[PDB]
Amino acid sequence: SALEQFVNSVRQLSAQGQMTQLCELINKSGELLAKNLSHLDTVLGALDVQEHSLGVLAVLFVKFSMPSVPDFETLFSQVQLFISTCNGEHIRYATDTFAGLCHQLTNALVERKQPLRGIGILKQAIDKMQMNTNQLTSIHADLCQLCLLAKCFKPALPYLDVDMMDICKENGAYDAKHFLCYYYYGGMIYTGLKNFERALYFYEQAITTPAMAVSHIMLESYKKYILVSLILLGKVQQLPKYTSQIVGRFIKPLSNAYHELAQVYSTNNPSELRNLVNKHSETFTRDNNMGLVKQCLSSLYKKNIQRLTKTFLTLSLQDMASRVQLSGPQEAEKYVLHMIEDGEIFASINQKDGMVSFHDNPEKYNNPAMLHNIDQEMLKCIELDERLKAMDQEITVNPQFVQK
Amino acid sequence: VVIDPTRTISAGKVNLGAFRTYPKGYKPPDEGPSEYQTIPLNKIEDFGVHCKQYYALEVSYFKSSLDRKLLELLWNKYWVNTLSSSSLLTNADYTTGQVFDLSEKLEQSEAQLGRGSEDKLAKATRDSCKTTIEAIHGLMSQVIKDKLFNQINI
Amino acid sequence: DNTIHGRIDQVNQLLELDHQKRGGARYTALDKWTNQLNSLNQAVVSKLA
Amino acid sequence: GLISARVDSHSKILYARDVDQRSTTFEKSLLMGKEFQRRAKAMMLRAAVLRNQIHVKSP
Amino acid sequence: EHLIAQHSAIKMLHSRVKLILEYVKASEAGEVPFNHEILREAYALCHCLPVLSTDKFKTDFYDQCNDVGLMAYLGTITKTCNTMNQFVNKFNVLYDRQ
Amino acid sequence: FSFKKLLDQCENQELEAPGGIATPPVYGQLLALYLLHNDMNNARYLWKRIPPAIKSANSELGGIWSVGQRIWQRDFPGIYTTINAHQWSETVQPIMEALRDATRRRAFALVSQAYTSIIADDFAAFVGLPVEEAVKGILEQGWQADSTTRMVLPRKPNEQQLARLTDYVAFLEN
Repeated sequence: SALEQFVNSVRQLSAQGQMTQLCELINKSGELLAKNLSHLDTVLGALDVQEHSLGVLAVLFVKFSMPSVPDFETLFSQVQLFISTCNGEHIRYATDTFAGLCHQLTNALVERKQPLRGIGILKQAIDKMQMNTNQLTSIHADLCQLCLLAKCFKPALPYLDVDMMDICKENGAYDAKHFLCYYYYGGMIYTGLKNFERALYFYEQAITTPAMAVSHIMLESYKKYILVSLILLGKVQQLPKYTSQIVGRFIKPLSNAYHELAQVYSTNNPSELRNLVNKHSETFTRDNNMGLVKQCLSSLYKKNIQRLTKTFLTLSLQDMASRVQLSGPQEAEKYVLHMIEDGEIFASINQKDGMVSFHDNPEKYNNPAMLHNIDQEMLKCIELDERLKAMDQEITVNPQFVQK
Repeated sequence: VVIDPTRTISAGKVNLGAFRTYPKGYKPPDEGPSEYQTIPLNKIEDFGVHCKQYYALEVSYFKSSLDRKLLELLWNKYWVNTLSSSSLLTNADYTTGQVFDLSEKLEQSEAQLGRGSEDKLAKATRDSCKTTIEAIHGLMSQVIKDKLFNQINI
Repeated sequence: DNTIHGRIDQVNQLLELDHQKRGGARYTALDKWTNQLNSLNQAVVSKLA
Repeated sequence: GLISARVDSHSKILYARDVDQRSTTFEKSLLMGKEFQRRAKAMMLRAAVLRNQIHVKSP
Repeated sequence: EHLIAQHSAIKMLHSRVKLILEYVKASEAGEVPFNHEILREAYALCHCLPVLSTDKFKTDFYDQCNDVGLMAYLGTITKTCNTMNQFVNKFNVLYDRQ
Repeated sequence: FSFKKLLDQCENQELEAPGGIATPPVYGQLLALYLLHNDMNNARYLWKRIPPAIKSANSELGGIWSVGQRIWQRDFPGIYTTINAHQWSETVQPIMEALRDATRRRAFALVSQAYTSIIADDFAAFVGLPVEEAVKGILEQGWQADSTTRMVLPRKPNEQQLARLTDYVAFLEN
């Protein structure tokens, strides 16, 4: 039996070194035509935990159609058990079949329309594949896609709050698709959680990927970057200097309605903004970014009210709800109350005279709290510089960086 | 002999240098240590041009027996001024001038980076480090004074 | 004509003369340093490509 | 333009506005520091992707 | 160096205050003739602490601390910019094909 | 304290799940805990991903989402008149009581910080209690009030220092 020979060879190679030959043997596939792989799977999990079986599991999953009989539940339980108990850096010797199996599992879950069983799977399938917590793997894209298809945005926050600094080569593969998918779905998650300060950063990171062809991901990432910039700031932030020249010749003309919206969001006219919004309603709902343009429309009024603080000290409510076109002293009062509650503005309301007083005098910088804030900023900068020097010395002692 | 009464106060150590020049037409054979000295932009050309025509002697100080006895007797009453110094207030115009000079040097370094003596960014960084270290020393002295005197609530 | 250094308070019918001087040179120097640091950081980042 | 003042439309009085330098410089310096840190992180990621040779191909 | 100077002066202060505390404790327990002027002066000295615990002083002290903190922040940013420039130069030399 | 741990436990139980679907009691507890902590986005997304079968089977989720919608609209009278419309048995009652107390405290803080002259009826509507006892109880808190105009006047309310400096100096000098 050839399968028995393969299992025996795996047993001898395990707990004996010769990892290059072990990987070569596990890459020697195509002879797994027999469909009785279950018993050969359940013989070596106890010995030397699970540095193996990845091969058999990927072969069980690659079928692309009707994979593992009505025992798909048993296959899923086998996969989750292997991912949980495999442990060790041993599997890192073959860290491309791991990503492939995770991709197959994610695609199967998406097709089955239960994208919540896997959120816990490609969360333990990350800490045992990445070298350190600052390394981007191709499973980050899968986890973001799963926790975005299922509306569970909290599990991905620990894996989005980190600043990626090394990218796993994954023994070949790892095209730009995974990079764009991660840095776009993270931005989508942050936008859903109303963190525009970092949604903008993620969208910019997706946009500035070195490219020479138009990708569907970068189009509807430039489009969302424009809107998130219009919401967070008052203007479309200028893209970095090292952005690829492709975006300035095709992406910009392809995304035109958003550029008209940005241009109209420069002369403060809520009526004109609403007119353009409901004129291009078909486009804005076909691109699926509807409910963000409404956020831009709602933010225009708040921007105008904030601008009212740069000239005025005390303004009547009825008079104020005539420059921002809010059509009502009660509506203006509720807008001011919401803005004060959210902390966007510094003002007080007087109902006896119906007048809003703008203070705009938050604080003086003479507090231990401000001292602590500056201390934290300095600590972050010090850590940044230390990492810069640490990664500089590696280039310094590089033999290739001795001839030149 | 050249003295720096402002840098003396700022750094807490005397800035005194004794120099002697070379005869006309004499070319000294290398042997240039050339320790770094911060010098403003408006006075850097003269220092660069006239730098190999003089050398710095090694300076040491001495005192007599009565002077030593009197100084060791005087310290017993002079230790107060060390604990009541407050060096962060007496030197503020100097720090402002240093920051102005450093900003100008940073502008020149950025211009060199944009364009196409060597690595002015390193010199600007050293100047900024010196100024900031002096400021932090001045602050930590006051922190020590506060810990000593203001916290011993009866 | 810049012969009297002060400003008139019309509501209370008085005039207040500026006699207090603060150390604005330090803050002007800090502003210049911040602007130069911003420009230098932008250039250094844009160098890599 | 050149007028630095704030209107008071209750009593209809224009008050001159004097800006304190200390708070303004503190605010601008902190903003510049935040921008610098964000740019440094972004370019660190850019260096990582450039070293790893990630780019979009025609197919 | 800075801390060493401050240390010498604080050491002198400690010596003196400890000798005074000893005299006072020795006088209280009973080892030396009871002196009233010295004890009254010791009480007056003990009543002089803390020195300047007022709100205006606290505000001025925190002003100074925050000013030095901002200067240190700017210096740290400058040093990090220099290190960044060196790293960018080395990366450009290594990973570029000319 | 007693609610943060419960929220974490419910989140973990939902995440593990017997196949993605959690029991309706856990769903209700999680939704009400999200409402309590003012995590409006999390509650909004939690309601969106609840299966329609669970929505139809249990009717208390409808009332819980009614409370959530009243909180989302920032309509305090709606919150107070919708909280006191249904009940359960010890599963959501303590946390709904805590939510009511939190809403009261938040309304008090908001009125104190964003008002200098508020009509007594509006203040009573904001706080939740009817007018008489609220106007009676503001004075004992120090808030000025006056009759015949009912215009309440809210009133607006280490040895390691050397270590950090030494660290900064050691970094700068290197």
